[PDB]
Amino acid sequence: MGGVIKSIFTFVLIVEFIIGNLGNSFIALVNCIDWVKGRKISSVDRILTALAISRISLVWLIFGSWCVSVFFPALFATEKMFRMLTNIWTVINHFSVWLATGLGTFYFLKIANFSNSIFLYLKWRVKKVVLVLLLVTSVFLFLNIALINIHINASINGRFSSLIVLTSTVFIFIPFTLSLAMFLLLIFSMWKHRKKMQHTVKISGDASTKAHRGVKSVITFFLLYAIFSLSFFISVWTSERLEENLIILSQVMGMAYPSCHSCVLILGNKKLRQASLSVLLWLR
Amino acid sequence: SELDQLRQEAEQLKNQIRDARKACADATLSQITNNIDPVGRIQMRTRRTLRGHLAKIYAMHWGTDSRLLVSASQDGKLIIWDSYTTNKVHAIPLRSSWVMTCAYAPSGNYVACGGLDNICSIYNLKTREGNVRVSRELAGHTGYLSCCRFLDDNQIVTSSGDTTCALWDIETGQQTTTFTGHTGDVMSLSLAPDTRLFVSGACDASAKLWDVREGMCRQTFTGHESDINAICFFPNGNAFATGSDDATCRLFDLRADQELMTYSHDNIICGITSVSFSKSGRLLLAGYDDFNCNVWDALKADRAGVLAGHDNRVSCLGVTDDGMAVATGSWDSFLKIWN
Amino acid sequence: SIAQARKLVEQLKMEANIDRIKVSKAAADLMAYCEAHAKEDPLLTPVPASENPFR
Amino acid sequence: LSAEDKAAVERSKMIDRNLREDGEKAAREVKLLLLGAGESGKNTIVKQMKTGIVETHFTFKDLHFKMFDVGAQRSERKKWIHCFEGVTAIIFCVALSDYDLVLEEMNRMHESMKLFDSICNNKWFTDTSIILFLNKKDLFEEKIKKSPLTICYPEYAGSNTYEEAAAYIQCQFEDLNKRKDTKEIYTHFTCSTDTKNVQFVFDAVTDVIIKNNLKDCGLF
Ligand SMILES: CC(C)CCC[C@@H](C)[C@H]1CC[C@H]2[C@@H]3CC=C4C[C@@H](O)CC[C@]4(C)[C@H]3CC[C@]12C
Ligand SMILES: Cc1cc(C(F)(F)F)nc(Nc2ccccc2-c2nnn[nH]2)n1
Repeated sequence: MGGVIKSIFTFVLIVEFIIGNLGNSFIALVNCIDWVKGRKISSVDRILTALAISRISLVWLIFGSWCVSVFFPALFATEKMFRMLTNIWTVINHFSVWLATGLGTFYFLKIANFSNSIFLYLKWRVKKVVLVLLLVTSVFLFLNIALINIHINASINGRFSSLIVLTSTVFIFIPFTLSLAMFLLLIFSMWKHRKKMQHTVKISGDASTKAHRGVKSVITFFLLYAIFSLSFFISVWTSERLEENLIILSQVMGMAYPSCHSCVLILGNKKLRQASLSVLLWLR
Repeated sequence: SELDQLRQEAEQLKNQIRDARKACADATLSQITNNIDPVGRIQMRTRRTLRGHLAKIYAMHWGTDSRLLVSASQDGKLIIWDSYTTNKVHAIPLRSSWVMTCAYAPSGNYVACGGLDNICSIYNLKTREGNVRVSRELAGHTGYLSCCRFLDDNQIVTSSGDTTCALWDIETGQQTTTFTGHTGDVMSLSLAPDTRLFVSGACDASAKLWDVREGMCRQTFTGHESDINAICFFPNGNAFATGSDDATCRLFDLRADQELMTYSHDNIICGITSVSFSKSGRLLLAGYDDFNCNVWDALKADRAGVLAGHDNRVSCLGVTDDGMAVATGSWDSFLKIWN
Repeated sequence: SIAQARKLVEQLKMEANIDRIKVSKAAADLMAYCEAHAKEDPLLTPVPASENPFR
Repeated sequence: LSAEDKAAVERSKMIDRNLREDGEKAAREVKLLLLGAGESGKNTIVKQMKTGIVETHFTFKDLHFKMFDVGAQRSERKKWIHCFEGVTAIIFCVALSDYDLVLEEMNRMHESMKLFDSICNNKWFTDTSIILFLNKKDLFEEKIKKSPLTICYPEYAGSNTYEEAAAYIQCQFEDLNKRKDTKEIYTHFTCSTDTKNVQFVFDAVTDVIIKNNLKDCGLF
């Protein structure tokens, strides 16, 4: 039972390593080709290639951790490698997820339309706001590193993964909840605008270019939020309840976001979709 | 009856001038310069890139000191640059943001601009206050100003889209001479080096040699098949080059009164926005809207180089008085100095 | 229409009485100017970096 | 660098700062190009919303509007229509009270349709939305009772009421949008005794601004 489950999870980890490496490499490579072949780069493209680089680093960290654990368990048992892997993972993961929330704040401040004065003050200073969001949220990183190191010291003075995983998962929930709140507020703004443009202005005489192209991105984004909050709840409940196969499952769950969210980001950027179509054209 | 007789007389005079220009056509410029040494390849490189404009550049003009250049853009700005150090001397805010031409006075004391407001505004750079203020607003044109060129501190020649070139007196504010012989919109101007006569390329596929003092057209040059957007004298003053929308550049001789050479390629299917000659007259630099500039051998009609490096349509370019540098402006809000 | 036609006839008559030269003389004069001023042309013959104002 | 060279560098830095501030202020402004025919009627629109070209500035609900009128430019418009390539929208005003009138080689409505087909399908206005005003609906209502719409469009074959004729006219202008994938046409029915047009322009330009922000974010 345990052996076939571990084999299935190993196959899952190999598949998601392949998908994540291919997707994030595709994002970074497309932006790099567009940069070297004399073309303009938007700010969204810079944030996207920052996410791609960070997610390549994170998926390589977890795959290298799995390679070290499988090939050299004696090396894996040491406290030095464990503490080094834990701290490097938490730094890279904090940077990656807060860059994703920064991209979400960029979208929300650029697109959404509200009458509040504070919202407009943030709305006309988007670059300053995302830079401040990256710099201020380092207090979360310092407190996370502190609490994980306290847990490591307590474990080696009493390896306590049942609290390490819980602390890390709590520290991923805050940017996820901020991104979900910004997404819901953007959807509410678009719905209010649609209700306004459906009763004063007779919609359009064309009715072609509108949110009818963005509903595909909204649908493929809300699907990812649903199927990832489900896996949030499943992983937290299973890690809390009784599991003793925690390492491979947690190594699988840590690679889920940087592998699937890049594929979601491909389906939803016009440049990335055009590059994917050109790749599928010249491959044939 | 009388109209038909006058039309027949006009056709007779047109056939007479065509036969007269055929009789003085013994050889061709391509045949005569077929035994001269061709220049190999002009490899110019971007030295300074001038940043600061936020909309598309429509015009630049060099100074007579070959260091100061003024640029015009749709952001309502007229920036005077120091080309050696790449820094801004002045930033003049225009009353109308729809500028289509800019000029630099030979003394350096004034700059001009104009466009869709039909006003040639002249700015005083050397004032006792530290600002650049408006000296005059010359308003007599019906259509948009396309080009302006300074004769001296008191005279300026403006080309407009109301089928009219005008010569102004800045102190009085009135126009002294009106040049009215064209049929379409006049798009380009070029003053001769002796500053006594000028050519104007219009939208009737014609270029006309005007006399400043006399006020009458002397020659008409009809070779193009589309709108002439650019015109520039040879340094000798006895020839000029025209850049049109039929993807061809042509060299016209004043004394022979016809076309000597066509600068065309089959790979170019887009118009010419700006033309400029070298100091020696050997290189003709033409700015195209295929995003780059082409260097032509003016005596052999062969491309010698490409000034690629602009991400949009190269709208304006000019060679300095000493011939050291070529500055190209384009719609991507950048000015690049080549050498 | 009569005045415009008369002006066109007068302009075409004034443009006909022009002392014309051959294409050979014009080509020779342009070639002579380009050969005479060839040394003082930085774009044709590139100057060294010591005397180049844009280095 | 000398002392004067350093001070010139500082002066250039101040000039660059002022240029950046002016550009950030100007990017939040709404630019509108107002187009129409001679007898279509645009002076009543400018009066309700407030040689060479005329710039009209007005502020409505924390938006600065810049309206440009190029109707006085009696030159070849192919040589300056690229100056308005970056513009938020084009306001095309069409009187629908002159289907029965004539300029005789074309009708007034046919001339307006030809101008609309030239502007909408221009190479510089592929992604520039058009706000269409149908002016003089009172004269159109008082004129459709006597003179039928068969005079202008001979292939009408419909009820000669106000609403069906107005809908047919709106459809005939909106069927000239050959792009129909990257631009939108907003249609309003106006009259002289009505002050609501600035609200329609505000709603349409908010929609255009949302679409432009989505395009800049890369979601289109
Ligand atoms: C949000 C939830 C569902 C997923 C978050 C992923 C976290 C909990 C996972 C992803 C990678 C994991 C690490 C991978 C490798 C090791 C080495 C081993 O000694 C166990 C602990 C440690 C250090 C893991 C701790 C938990 C970990 C950090
Ligand atoms: C692919 C796509 C499309 C769309 C759109 F349909 F609205 F255009 N929106 C998003 N995202 C967000 C929107 C608001 C706030 C946060 C995010 C966010 N969360 N994570 N990353 N961005 N994404």
